[PDB]
Amino acid sequence: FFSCQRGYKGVWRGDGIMQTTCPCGAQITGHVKNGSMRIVGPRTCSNTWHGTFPINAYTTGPCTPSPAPNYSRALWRVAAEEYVEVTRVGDFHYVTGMTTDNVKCPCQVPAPEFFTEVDGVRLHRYAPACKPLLREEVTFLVGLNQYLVGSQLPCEPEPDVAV
Amino acid sequence: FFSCQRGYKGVWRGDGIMQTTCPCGAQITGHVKNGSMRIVGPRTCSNTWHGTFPINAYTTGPCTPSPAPNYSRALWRVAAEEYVEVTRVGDFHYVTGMTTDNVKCPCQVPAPEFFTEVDGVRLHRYAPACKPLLREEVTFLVGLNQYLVGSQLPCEPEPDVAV
Ligand SMILES: [Zn+2]
Ligand SMILES: [Zn+2]
Repeated sequence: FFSCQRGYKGVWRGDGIMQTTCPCGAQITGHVKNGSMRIVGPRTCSNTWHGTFPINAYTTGPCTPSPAPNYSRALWRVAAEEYVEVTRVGDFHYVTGMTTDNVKCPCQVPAPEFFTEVDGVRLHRYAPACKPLLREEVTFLVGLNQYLVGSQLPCEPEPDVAV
Repeated sequence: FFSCQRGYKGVWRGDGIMQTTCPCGAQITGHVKNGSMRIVGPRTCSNTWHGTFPINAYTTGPCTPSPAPNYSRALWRVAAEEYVEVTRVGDFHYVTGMTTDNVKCPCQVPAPEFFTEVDGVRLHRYAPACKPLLREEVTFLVGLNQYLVGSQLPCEPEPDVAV
């Protein structure tokens, strides 16, 4: 079969029993109580050993992923098949990449749970493949304004010169 | 729907037609002439846009991946289902992680093609699931000698500090 999917491990919102299937074919069960998920799976799957849960189109359950705000990068789906990469520096966020040049984009990042992917871990059951990320000489649209790649999001207060 | 696997892109040894399948379901064909690969795949698969080839148990064909030596890290299968992580610094290699404590390991690294994984890109058609990498207070073996995780391979000239 295929290699195992890099699973998610962190706080979950709402309790219950989560179900999913890893690309290696293994079925993984996550019992969520008080925000913590206990993993049950085959010794054959990597997620079992890491105590992680691979979120797929195969994932089932009532609980929701609740990622920590201190990620490095995230994949943000700003259209049905288009993404933008969000790089985090301290309290600020910068659009460091885009699947297409001139993609429209919101002026504020959402909560981590709204990202399709965070530091390599998928969080959504629905995720279109991600075309190559364009990180230079391209721009994104926030309303009617244009911003060169690498620009922090428009509605974010600029970092003062305190160092 | 599963995420696309990160595919290999680089020199191959031996010419012929390579065939494989991405976890996303896409069939991918790689045409190799003079160690170079032309990719034929669906616009729906990430490997198609990157012009990469996902090596799996579903991989078929006469060619062998021929990775570059300037890699940073790599998974080295040193048992049926055990791994050691290799980090490279210049011309030196260090066992920077392991699947289970006290794994017997060779004294020097092989050509990159013998690594199950190189910088997150699978190279082997056969790759058991990799358990969490123990990177602290654990040791590995080389013949009859024990080494603390982090030490460079015994059969390599040990450089001076500050070098
Ligand atoms: Zn698995
Ligand atoms: Zn694919």
